Amino acid sequence: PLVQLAGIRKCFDGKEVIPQLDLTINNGEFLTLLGPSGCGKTTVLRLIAGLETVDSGRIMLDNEDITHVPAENRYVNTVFQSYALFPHMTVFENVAFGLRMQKTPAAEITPRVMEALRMVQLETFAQRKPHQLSGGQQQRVAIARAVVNKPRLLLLDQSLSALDYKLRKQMQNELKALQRKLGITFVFVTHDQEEALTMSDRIVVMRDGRIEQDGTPREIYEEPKNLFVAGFIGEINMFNATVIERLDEQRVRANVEGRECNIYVNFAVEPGQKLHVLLRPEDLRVEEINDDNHAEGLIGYVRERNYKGMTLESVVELENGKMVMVSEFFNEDDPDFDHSLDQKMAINWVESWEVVLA
Amino acid sequence: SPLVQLAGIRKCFDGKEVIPQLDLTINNGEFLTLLGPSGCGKTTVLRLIAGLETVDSGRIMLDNEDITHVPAENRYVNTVFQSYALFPHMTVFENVAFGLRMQKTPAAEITPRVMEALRMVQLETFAQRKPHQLSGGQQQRVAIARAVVNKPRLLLLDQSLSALDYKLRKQMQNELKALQRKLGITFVFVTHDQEEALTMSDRIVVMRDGRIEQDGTPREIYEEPKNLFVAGFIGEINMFNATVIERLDEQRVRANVEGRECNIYVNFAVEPGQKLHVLLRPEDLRVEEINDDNHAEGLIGYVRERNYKGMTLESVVELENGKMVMVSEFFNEDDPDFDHSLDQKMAINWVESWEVVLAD
Amino acid sequence: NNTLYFYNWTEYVPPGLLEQFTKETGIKVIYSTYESNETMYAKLKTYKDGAYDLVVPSTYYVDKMRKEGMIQKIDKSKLTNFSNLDPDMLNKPFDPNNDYSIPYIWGATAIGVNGDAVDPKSVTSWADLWKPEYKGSLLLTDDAREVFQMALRKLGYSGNTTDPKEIEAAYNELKKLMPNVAAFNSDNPANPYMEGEVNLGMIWNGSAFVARQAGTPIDVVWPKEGGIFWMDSLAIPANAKNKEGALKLINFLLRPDVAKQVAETIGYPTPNLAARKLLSPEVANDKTLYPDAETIKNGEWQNDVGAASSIYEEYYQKLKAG
Amino acid sequence: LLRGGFMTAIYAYLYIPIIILIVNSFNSSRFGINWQGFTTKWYSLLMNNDSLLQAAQHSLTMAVFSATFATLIGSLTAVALYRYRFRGKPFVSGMLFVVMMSPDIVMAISLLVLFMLLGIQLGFWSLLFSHITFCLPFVVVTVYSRLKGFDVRMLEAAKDLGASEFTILRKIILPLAMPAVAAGWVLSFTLSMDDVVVSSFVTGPSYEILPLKIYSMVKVGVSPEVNALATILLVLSLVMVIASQLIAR
Amino acid sequence: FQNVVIVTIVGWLVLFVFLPNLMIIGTSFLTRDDASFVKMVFTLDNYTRLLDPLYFEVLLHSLNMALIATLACLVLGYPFAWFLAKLPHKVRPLLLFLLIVPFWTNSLIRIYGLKIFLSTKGYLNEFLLWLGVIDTPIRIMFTPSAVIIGLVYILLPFMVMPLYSSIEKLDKPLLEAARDLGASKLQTFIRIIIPLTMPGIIAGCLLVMLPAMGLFYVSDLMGGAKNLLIGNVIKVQFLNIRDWPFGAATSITLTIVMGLMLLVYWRASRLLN
Repeated sequence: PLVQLAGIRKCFDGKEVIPQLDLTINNGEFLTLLGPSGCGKTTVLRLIAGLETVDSGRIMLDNEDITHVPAENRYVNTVFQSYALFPHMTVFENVAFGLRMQKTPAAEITPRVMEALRMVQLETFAQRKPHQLSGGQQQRVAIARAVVNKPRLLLLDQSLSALDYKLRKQMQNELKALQRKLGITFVFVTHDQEEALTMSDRIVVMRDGRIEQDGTPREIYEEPKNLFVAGFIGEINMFNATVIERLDEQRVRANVEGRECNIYVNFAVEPGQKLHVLLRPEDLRVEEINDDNHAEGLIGYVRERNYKGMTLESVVELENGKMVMVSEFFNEDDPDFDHSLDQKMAINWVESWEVVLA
Repeated sequence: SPLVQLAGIRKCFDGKEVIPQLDLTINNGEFLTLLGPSGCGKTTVLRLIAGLETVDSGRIMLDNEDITHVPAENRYVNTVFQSYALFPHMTVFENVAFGLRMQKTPAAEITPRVMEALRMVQLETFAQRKPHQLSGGQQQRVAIARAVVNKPRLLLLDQSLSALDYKLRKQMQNELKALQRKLGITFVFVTHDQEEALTMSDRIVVMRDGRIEQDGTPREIYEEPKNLFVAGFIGEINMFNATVIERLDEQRVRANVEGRECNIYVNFAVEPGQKLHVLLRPEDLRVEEINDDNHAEGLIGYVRERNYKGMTLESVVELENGKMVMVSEFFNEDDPDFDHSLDQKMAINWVESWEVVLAD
Repeated sequence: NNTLYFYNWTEYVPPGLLEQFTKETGIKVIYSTYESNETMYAKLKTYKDGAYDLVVPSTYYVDKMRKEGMIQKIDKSKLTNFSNLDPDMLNKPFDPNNDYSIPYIWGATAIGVNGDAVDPKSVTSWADLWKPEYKGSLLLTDDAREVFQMALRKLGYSGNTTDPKEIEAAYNELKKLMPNVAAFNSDNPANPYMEGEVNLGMIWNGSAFVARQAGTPIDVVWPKEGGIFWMDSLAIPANAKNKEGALKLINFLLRPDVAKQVAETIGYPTPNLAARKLLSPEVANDKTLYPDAETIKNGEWQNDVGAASSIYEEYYQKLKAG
Repeated sequence: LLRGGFMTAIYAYLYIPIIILIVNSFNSSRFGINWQGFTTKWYSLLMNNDSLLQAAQHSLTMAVFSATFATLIGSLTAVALYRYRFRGKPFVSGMLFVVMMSPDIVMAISLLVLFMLLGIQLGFWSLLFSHITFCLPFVVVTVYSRLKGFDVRMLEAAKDLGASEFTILRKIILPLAMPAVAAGWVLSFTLSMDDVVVSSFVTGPSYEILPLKIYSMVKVGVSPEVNALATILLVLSLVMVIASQLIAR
Repeated sequence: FQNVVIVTIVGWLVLFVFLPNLMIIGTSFLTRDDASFVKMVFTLDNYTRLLDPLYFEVLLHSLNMALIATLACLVLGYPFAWFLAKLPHKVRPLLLFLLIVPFWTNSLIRIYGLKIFLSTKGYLNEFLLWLGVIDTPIRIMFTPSAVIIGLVYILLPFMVMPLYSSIEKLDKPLLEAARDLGASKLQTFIRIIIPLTMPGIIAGCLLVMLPAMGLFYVSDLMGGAKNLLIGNVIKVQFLNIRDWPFGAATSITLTIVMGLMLLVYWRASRLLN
């Protein structure tokens, strides 16, 4: 363990933002905190960094208590959303600030700064003020400033949010490679789902100052734990179910949205219980019906279609009046296929690729 | 059916030529999107149509009436801006009714129209609440309502939905498509995003340095690229270099693509020894991982990254050449779950006749 | 029903006097103040042609101001109160027939001292001020003639001198007194005494009266080298609009009752013989306001110099900057 | 705290002489060094003082006129800068900054020589022009900084909706600017009240104003009518600040 | 209209601001005359008289008394504006407004009031007498100290307002970022806060030092004979002695300082943007 948190509380203007948190951070992992806007991720990041002081609890770093050490003495460095980047100093002095303030002997400042600038591909822009660089280069200067001091934990805070949609794809992989090459923990704060899924090795999902789920992306996307998590990342379809009778230990009989078929369930039920049915849009099969044979699935309709390039996404409406939003792929046996509007449809899923909740 | 016709527009600003020479036609009842890199002159075209700038040579036509020198006060065109351009001291009702008041509408007809315009956009109850008490989405909605109540012939939009978040943007895209279907008037939409261009458009124009590169349906621009820029702009493409050996039959040609020989499909006439460009998408590459010197048909490369997006799995595999190619494979088939290592050795193939070969 | 502009000295008109005049003739009067003769001179030449209606020059400029053409005839028939004035000070060489000025108020200037700090006997002559024991504490008046008719009477000369060798003898000797001056006051030379900052220096006798009618023992010790005497007169500038109004105000200040109400409050000796008698035993008796006939003839009056005016002034303005 | 002690001192330093000119207004000693009882004689003596009342009247009329015209011209200039963008804008901004960073004695002597060469008598008009001249920049800065906090795209949006160039002024720009137009009129009124350096140079005997009359009395230092005239103008100044806020909204 | 507004504003500035300064620089060179105040004859005699030790030690003493007032404003006003920017947002408009209310009382009377408050027999000597701290009074009139106190007392609000904007307009993240990297409260002040706020410091000295050499009534009421400011010299020349060319030649020591301090403002503003 690198950082242990024990019973943290923090209050702001009389309103609570962090009730209780116990969280452990290991050595050499890429951790991400994901949640809705303004849910106390920033406060936890600042407490680890040292820019705020706790009301109760304990923070430990390799078993040395750091609860009341000042911010300028910890070995944790932080990267900001707006790339702090003092405007009146060149890139070289911006990087060398930390070295100068820690009484580094003057013999080695130049090599260390140059190596740190090389880690991020900014060798040539060493004498250029931080207004004649572009956005990405400013991001890189901030990261290099953070890394040169050899910290034990890097905190990134909406690091890549202002950049366009191709530079973000490049820089996510760049950060992923840098983390492996260095060997120290990266804590990341984000509000986007795809970035959290693609860049991380472990996810902690937070809502209003409490931890909801904590695990690797496979676990959170495939086997959620409640309705907030299953619905925060990825689009999800919720179907209301009422149980009729049990068939065996793996299959159960129930009515869902007017049709009565069998749903796989793996917990104890009694007749009359209400259950929740969840399905991802990609795991849901669809087939047009023009003939009079209306069977094998719910009725539905189509109100909207969207050519995604790679995929095709439709919004359907059942007999009740609920949207299901199915997604489809382009295979060899079915290239170029398209829908019309108000085409009567037939919806069915793929036999045990669902999760059912209490 | 012709509605707007740009025939020979020329425009310069600060001694620089921004629109060299542009010929374009806009139909009635459709949904057109102008797409390109930042600062390729989409904004200037939109402004020239709207009336906030004047041309140097050429004529702009609206329903067989020349409007090249009618000010931005008598044209039947309305515009939606990017900062929402809201008057902060007036109420929502006054913001919407401004356009009516400037046209001398009888006092008895104002309120029902304003309430209808607020209703098409779901702001019935916020009629008497000033801005700065509204969220971002609601300011966008009020701007659209302010635009539409005058009954224009063409509603121009300028990067309208960029300041919002993800799910709300994804909702309001469908909202806009529904509105366009209801009203029956042409929508012109300027954007930098590729997915939002493919999702909701019915005709796409791609602009780079003032020239129209291509025009057509989204499937025509994603499946039939005309040059390298269009292929690499929307979506992701894999550029390959190939050299031609000889012909096989009326529809196949031998080639030396990245060091090995493989049958490719080239429709047009080919002579040995020329340079070809083979373009493939991460859509179409099929990859199999080879353990111990078995089934080594195809290119040989090594994996460097692995990115799980929940529905698919992208991996950048680097070839022996040193070339990075993007692979995208899905879980929707009966492969429940899989994952790669960081130095695993892979074989690359692709499905027949799904290539795109370009000359020069 | 017109109005007049009255341009006068600092502390002559007491509050209320001009309010009386209005309710008697219907004329409104606007009032301003001097601090010296050179300031009055410059004002009248910049804003020429009708800026003022009634100046109050000192007698030793009534001759100078005639030839430049800034004073005019005074019609002497409507001035029907002239007789009450003292005939003693009424025919002197500067204005023979009194067609140019009418005497207003005279006065004196001698050493002032504070009893609570300095003994009024330890200083008795002008020369005691040059002592090197009074560095940086001495109030001096701010008139070129007064400051110069003190070194001339110290070395021994006539205060009314027109010789470039005695005036230049004054400067060289009066420039050794500057290491002792702390202020140059000519608006109310009693305030630095009443505030507690200076305790020795030149003082006008009338101003020391006002500080003894309040709480402070300022004693006017006369110097052995003499005493500086002066007189002021009323005049009408050449280009004026209320010609009638200017006369009707001089005719009001020559009345006995008017001239004694002011004379008692300000303590400056009056040249009005008629009102010189109707007075209090503390105003019309004090040795420092109205002196004997032995002291008036031991000091020198301020007479005209002529065209050596500039030499006195030009040396003065270099003495200040030290 | 000692932090509050630092702020307590600076306010006491600035507020002690103000209290003295109020305490000594009701004092009876004509000099003001000590305390000698209570009286209301001085105010009544002021009420009959013709010269000082005329001087105060001239001060008020000049302040009103100068403030009004300066507000109008400066507000229009700020609208011109906010609405349009051209090449000379940084140059004009620098011109205004340099004018505002200018010594007052140099301005006084320069306006004296200018009015002497052309041949205009010193009096009412010269004082008016000088007051407008040194009041403009503050009006310009205030209105422009008020307007700079809003989107400029409103004006294009108004044009697209079918509005003339004059209707934009009445219905959009002017309502957004009134809270700063009023703050400029009051600020201009304040300066023209207590300006001493320029007035001492560029006015004559004809039109006399309060700084000059107070100067003489303060040097002579015998008349506490001055202290009483000061406390009236403070009350009259605090009612305009309050009245402006009600009218501006 | 469109161009009338721009034409009038540049017409006003050319006639009333910039052309008259060239008139003064031009008249610093003509000869004296008793009729038209000038006579069209070119001399350098006016400038040579300034280097006379008689009329040159006055400028040096007038400049020492203006710096010390200006350094006093920085030392006292910088902490005052820094503490005020650390208060609840609901009380700031109260304390700022209570700092501007003195101006509605005439400035010429507030100095006369301060003259009483520091006299030998006035208040603060009798009050501080009977509370046993001094044996004999404190005399601070007619001394260089008196004029400096009067200068600081009037011109202090002109230093707080420019400093207040440039402190309130700092980016908070910049201050937090230095704290992470290992910077104490002293190195944060020397190496970040001072350079970011330098254009606000130079602006203050412009509004304090230049008027401090033109306020002739602090010297009239409180200075005496040995303590003069330049503003007194020009008033004496232009209205009593009536030597306009020498009076104008004195004013140019005041335009030179305006130019040099403005240059530092343009150059120190570019370093930041």
